[PDB]
Amino acid sequence: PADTNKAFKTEWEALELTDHQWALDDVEEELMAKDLHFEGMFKKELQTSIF
Amino acid sequence: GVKLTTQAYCKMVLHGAKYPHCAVNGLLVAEKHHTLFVDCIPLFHGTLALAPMLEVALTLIDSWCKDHSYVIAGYYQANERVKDASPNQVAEKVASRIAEGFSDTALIMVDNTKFTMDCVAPTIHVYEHHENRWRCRDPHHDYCEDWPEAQRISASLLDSRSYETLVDFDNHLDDIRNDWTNPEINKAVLHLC
Amino acid sequence: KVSELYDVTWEEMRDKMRKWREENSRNSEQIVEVGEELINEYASKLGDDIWIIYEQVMIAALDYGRDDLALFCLQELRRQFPGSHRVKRLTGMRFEAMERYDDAIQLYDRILQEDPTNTAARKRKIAIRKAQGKNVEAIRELNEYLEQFVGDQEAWHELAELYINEHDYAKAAFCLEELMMTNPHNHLYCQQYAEVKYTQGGLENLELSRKYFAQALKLNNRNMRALFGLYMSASHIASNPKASAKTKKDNMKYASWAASQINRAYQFAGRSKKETKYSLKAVEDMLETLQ
Amino acid sequence: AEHVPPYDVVPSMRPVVLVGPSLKGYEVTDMMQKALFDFLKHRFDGRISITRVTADLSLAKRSVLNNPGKRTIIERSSARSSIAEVQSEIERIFELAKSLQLVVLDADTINHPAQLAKTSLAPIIVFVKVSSPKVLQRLIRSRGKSQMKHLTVQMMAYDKLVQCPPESFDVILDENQLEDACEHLAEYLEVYWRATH
Amino acid sequence: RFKWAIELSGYPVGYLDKQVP
Repeated sequence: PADTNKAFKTEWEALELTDHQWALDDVEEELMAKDLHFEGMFKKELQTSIF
Repeated sequence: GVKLTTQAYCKMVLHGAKYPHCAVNGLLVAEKHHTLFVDCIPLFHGTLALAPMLEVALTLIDSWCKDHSYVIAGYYQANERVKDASPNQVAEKVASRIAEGFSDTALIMVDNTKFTMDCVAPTIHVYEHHENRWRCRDPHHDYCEDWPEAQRISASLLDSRSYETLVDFDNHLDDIRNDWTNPEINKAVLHLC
Repeated sequence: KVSELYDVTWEEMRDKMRKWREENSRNSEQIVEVGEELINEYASKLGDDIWIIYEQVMIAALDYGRDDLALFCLQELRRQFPGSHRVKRLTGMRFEAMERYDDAIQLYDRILQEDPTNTAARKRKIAIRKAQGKNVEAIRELNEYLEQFVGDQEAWHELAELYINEHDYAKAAFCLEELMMTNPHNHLYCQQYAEVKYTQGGLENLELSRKYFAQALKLNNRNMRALFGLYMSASHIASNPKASAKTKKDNMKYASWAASQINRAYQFAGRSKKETKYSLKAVEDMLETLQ
Repeated sequence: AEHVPPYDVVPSMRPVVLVGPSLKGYEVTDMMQKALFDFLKHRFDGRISITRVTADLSLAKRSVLNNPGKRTIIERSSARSSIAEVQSEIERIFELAKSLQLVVLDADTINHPAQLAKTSLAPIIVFVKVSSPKVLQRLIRSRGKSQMKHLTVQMMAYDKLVQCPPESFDVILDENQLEDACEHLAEYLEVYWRATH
Repeated sequence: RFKWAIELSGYPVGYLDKQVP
């Protein structure tokens, strides 16, 4: 950076106007809409050894 | 004494040897010397001080044992440090929880110093519940049904690199198709006598 | 191992070693088995790829209690690169693997004196502190290092694990929040944070645990731990005698949906492989824990 | 102590079982033993019997005495073992031997002599082996594209069977030509048949 | 929920506790 104090002041001013907006308020309702995607998960076979 | 059988000892040794760098724990069941154990179910490895998965595993194993007329009677743990063999808070809590449903439950601690390849000793410390604490009931006893056969079978299984097929409850949670009863180990110990 | 229980070319072995290097697997036995053969029988084939294999095989051999191969690899690496700093770190690790801590400490102090902005020496000193059981000193030194060098995720995760081992869950939750903030697309951190919040306290902690279990299950639909935790937390909150009716019915609905999904998942699992031992058992678990 | 009588209850004559060179049920071993079975059936037809057993027979002394320690884990050992069928198959072997006709056993479970030693059957062990592990690996690769996933277990079984002491086996069939091994087994079969007749 | 239930009970840069609505 050019000046540490200038960057500190810039970040202080930029951060002061930010407010929290939680993104998990209605996660449950979104989950409940449809069944889970259990398709294409039990294909192939359990690995036995290396290679 | 508690007189552990051969299958429980062999499965305990295999589970302890599968993850040398981690701390492992499981469960001991007995049929409904003093109290003869039948076999053991390995529960977890890694970080053990977390409640929910332990509770789920305890509930599932208790229901399965109730279906086949068993009872949870012992809890075995092995620490990470090679010079540490004393119980911690988690083991005491779990053993106290188990003790309320079955008397004279056992707290088994695996000793890392005597964890030799074939055998030097039973490398097991047995703790009994006295009043509100636990005491090391170790009169240099023989907590095995038959020490020579058990040690021979354990040594053969360890030499055969058969711990790569042992599966605990964590591997069952990672992929449902795994089995925590370990039929392969039972077949191997039945054939190899 | 080629023509020995397997039929693979040297390129396949190199790719397997690289893949084992990308994800931090610690299966020392297989790594040593492949690496010693790769070093011996295909040294000239690898133009410049043998040094990282040397380091990996040396570390694995140290983990496997086999020091001759470690000494051989260390000698080769020291001969190739004279005066390097990674080789000094490997030498210090070899020293401390034989319970000789004073020499490793003086070596790391010398390294730090030569270069003050080095990171690995401080981590190795913290590891030396941890190896002796001195937990509080290790925690303090790790806190100081994180104060100096922020933004290192391995140190944050290690500190979270150390705090978990000491039954101090608020600071572990704080560290897991710090980790989750940088990587919002990783479901494992959300799952572990939900587990910590479940283990920490009471009602609101359970609510946060349920929320983050739901978030983790939304990120990945294959996470069975998240589904089990969601069901358990919903059932626990529903039966709490200090909750309103609305929350009680919401948690009952959540638990019912979680149980249905668990049953469908176990039926799916039983369809492919025929064991029929848990599909008959998980139903009993769901029934006996109802309401 | 042992108090073992000399008159141990055994079939009229020792049954013959074929083991090796790998796990039974896999393609190479199945074909190798099928060829010998066809040769034995066709050449010595008339006084030779072939018997197939599906259930495990490795449990005949321990865990069969109603032992509390080991009779518990018999239903969840990944095998059709309810003791009763094992006893029925043992009685079947005894009654087939009582006919005084030479019989062989196609034990799909037996893949090692040491797991059929403490039993009271005391059978005849026929060992057919490949000279080199490399030859076996090349045969497995040439057989098809399906056994590639099961190559490691076959190699493990082969090398485990190699370490078995020769004294455990009764006869050895390590001749590359099919005719040589067939005649080598047939001579011993005829010698044994004449011994009891 | 019932029976099996275990209770475990017992300054990284920023660490505060209270209010701030």
